[PDB]
Amino acid sequence: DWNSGERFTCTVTHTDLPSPLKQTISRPKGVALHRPDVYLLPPAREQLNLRES
Amino acid sequence: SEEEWNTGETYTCVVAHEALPNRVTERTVDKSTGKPTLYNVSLVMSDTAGTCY
Repeated sequence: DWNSGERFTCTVTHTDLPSPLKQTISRPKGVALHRPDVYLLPPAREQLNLRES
Repeated sequence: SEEEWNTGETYTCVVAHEALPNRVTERTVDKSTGKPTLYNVSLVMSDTAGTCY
């Protein structure tokens, strides 16, 4: 249900006055999907040559 | 004698001529430089490629 493409929002209110805080703790489903292209690049030659880290 | 040169003595010959600009010149040779019977080259090329190329 939570991951049903629905931005689940709670409905907790206050005792003094009804204040439904529909804060979207759920992640934004939909909008647009795209593959996050990941590239894994190694340290520079200078870094290794320095032989410190 | 056949001991100094065989030992490896580095002999030097100096000559002073008027026509020479500096008026003095020299050459030298030792047992090894005297037609090296055999080389002993052991060159090492560290970091063939890095930073520079």
